[PDB]
Amino acid sequence: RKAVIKNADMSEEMQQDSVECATQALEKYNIEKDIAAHIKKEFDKKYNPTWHCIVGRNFGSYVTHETKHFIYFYLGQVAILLFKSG
Amino acid sequence: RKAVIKNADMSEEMQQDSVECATQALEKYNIEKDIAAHIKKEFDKKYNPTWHCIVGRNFGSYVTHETKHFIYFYLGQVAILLFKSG
Amino acid sequence: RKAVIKNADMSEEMQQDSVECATQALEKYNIEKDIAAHIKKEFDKKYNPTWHCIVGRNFGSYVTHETKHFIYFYLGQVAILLFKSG
Amino acid sequence: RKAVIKNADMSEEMQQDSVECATQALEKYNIEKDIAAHIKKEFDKKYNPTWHCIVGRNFGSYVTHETKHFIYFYLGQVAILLFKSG
Amino acid sequence: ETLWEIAKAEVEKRGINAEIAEKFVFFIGSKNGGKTTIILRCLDRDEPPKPTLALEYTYGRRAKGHNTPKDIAHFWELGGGTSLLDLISIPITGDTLRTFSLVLVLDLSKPNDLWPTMENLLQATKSHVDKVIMKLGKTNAKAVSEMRQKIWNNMPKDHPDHELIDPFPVPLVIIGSKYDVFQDFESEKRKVICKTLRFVAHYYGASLMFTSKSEALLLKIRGVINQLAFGIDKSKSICVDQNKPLFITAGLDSFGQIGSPMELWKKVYEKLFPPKDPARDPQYAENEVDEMRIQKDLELEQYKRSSSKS
Amino acid sequence: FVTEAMEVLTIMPQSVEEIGDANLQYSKLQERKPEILPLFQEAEDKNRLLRTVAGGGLETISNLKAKWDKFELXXXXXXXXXXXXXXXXXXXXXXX
Amino acid sequence: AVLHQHKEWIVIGQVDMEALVEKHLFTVHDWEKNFKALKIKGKEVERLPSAVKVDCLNINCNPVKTVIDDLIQKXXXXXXXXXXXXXXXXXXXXXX
Amino acid sequence: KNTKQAYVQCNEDNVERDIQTEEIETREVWTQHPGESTVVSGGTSDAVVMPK
Repeated sequence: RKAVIKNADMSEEMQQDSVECATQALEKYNIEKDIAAHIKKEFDKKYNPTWHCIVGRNFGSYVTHETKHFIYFYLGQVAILLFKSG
Repeated sequence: RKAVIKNADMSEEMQQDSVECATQALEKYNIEKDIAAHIKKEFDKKYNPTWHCIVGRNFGSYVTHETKHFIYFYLGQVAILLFKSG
Repeated sequence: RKAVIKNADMSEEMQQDSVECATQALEKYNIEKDIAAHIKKEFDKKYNPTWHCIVGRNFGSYVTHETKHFIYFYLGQVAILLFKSG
Repeated sequence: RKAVIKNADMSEEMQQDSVECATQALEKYNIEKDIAAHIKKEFDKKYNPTWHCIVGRNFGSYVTHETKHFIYFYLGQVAILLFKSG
Repeated sequence: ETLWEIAKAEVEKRGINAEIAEKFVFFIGSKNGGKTTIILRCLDRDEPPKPTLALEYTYGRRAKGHNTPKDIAHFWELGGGTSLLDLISIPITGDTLRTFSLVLVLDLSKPNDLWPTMENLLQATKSHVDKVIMKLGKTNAKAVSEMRQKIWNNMPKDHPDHELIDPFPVPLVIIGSKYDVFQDFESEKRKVICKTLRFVAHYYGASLMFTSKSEALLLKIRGVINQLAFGIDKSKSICVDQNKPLFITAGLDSFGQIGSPMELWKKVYEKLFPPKDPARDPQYAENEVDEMRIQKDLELEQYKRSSSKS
Repeated sequence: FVTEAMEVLTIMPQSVEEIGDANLQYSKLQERKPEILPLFQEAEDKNRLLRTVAGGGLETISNLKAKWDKFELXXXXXXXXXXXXXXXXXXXXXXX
Repeated sequence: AVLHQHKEWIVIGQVDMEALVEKHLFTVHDWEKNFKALKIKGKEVERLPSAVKVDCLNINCNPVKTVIDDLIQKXXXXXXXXXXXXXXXXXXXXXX
Repeated sequence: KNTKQAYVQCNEDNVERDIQTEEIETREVWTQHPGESTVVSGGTSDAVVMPK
């Protein structure tokens, strides 16, 4: 579950929170639906809605995000996309 | 390939366009990010922004969507999540 | 020789085809690894990858399979396990 | 339960872990299905799913694995096939 | 005494219309016309299509949502001018005509070879269903009167019921097949073909639909005639103007609009296209053919002597 | 439980003198749900077996789970909203 | 045809009968007619073949024989139950 | 605004199966070419004499 951030448009504090939050989610939950749900909810609470989270091993996406609220990173072999929109 | 709809909160017309658009995207593109991009762009044009699309073989998501703008379906073994938010 | 299906979570068409394919494999090959290889390869071609096949007289297994793609049957005294996963 | 590894595409640390895990499995469980099940579950927990295990004295297989996650070895007269796929 | 009369009265009274008595449908078409693919997809199967047909049987199952009543639908199909009455006459009996309907599928591949094909098949089936209404000696013909009076007053919803241009006492829906080739015909031919399809729709009072992916009416209308299996009529507008898609709601297809009888038929018919050794004698063998001859005769003669009433 | 709770919760965040009793039902629902909510996990724990033996014929269970997800998240959201609104309205209207 | 005969020979709905027997049955003459016919139906169901063989298909009808036998047995029991009720009740009413 | 929360899981189900083959029944048996009337045996009525 080593963390490597590939791309972000996000403050350093939110970037760190994303990694730590996703790391906790990945330790606790086995199924991506639950990992994503954990991560999303923590951001809605702390950084206001509306957050979206996608977690997985094989996907591509094309999304629209709010400036300064985007990160894409891996934990081991699993990619996490975390951003605000709406 | 064969379209199988698992979830939808969406009008019948938009559901059919989701499949048709993904079908063309999957035929035209090999890379997931480009397949997703094709699908998203087509919806923004016909049904107004802001749409988001994720296409892949292995992922989970937890997202917030606009009412009547959510579908999840497969084309063969490839899953497509298509929704509006913003 | 006589095919006896003990377990299956599989359509009737794939069930009969699995037996037919294993029957030909057993007629053509003596070595289990080669019998399995014949059965596996034929299924990947007809029903898309990814199949796995185990052939033998003495074993236990614990596997995870896709829904509607699992069969376990005998040809005489030889057991054949065939399923999709991946 | 002397171990002899015939083929592996696996790190050395996981190779040793597999042998020790299977060795304990045979000490603890009498029936191949339960031996296989124990071994499979231990890898899903430590090395992520989806693992599959075959345990027995008489079988052949033809399978597809993810790179760096395959081992085939004996413990005495009992063969154990352990790989990740899906 | 009265205990059995009541027990009998209720099991007899109820049980016609868990699920109500199911209907079944026969598919008129041509050989390798793509009909099998449509049927297998409508039944939600993944099976490869078979080109040939020899009175094939298949079925499907639907649920309702409050439970699974096991709504079973039976299907029969036959393609091409092969053993038409020998096979069509078998699954169709007057006693079950009420629950029997027809569907016609048109292979757009060869409209020229198709018109004499579908005509002969339609004549064979129409003649049969027309007779069985009383061929059985059905003295209690009230059902026969109901069937003809209902069918022949469902299409002329608004148009004056001047005449029954072609008495057709069974429901029909018409669909094409493999329309992907239709766009490749000459524009003049596509128009005359479209008129021909619409013409037949009028005579039989059968709605018409296109074949595509977004065109969900194809599955639905089949369900409609198949005992509402996939919904209700859902009447849409006719597409006589666009002529790009094909669609007709039976009842709105007046000749004056779709053609714009014999004269209209003559026009499209003539314009589109008017030109519409097992013996093994030179061979010799002694033991092979003698023994086969003997065995052939002995078995066949025994089967004839069985005097089956079939 | 979650369905009926949502219906009454939907009228609690308002500041209206006709329902100046509904705060009591609000507290009750908060105190009750810790006992009712585990039914969902218990259903899943048993589901592990039903899935296998019933051949996947669990359409009713799946549909209900999906409905619960909505009601719980929706219900939970309403509860947060009602509490917040009641707390906000109480501060807002006492002052007024 | 035979599938219907199995449903027609012996009614399988078998609606409740307690009201009918308690209201218009159990006089000396009328009851002997009803009960002899019941015993006869018992003799009949004992002859329902356990299977029917045709040129292609074999249908097992042993489960049918069992149920239709129980159904006849049930009517006699119901009649016995009803008789033991009417006799008890009428003396009490008239005592009142 | 009227929005809804939802989620999807590609791996909608993961069905596990256990498989076990049967055992083979074997016995130990003696044989010998040179010997007594009873060749080999697995590891008092005497009504046998009466007929003669």
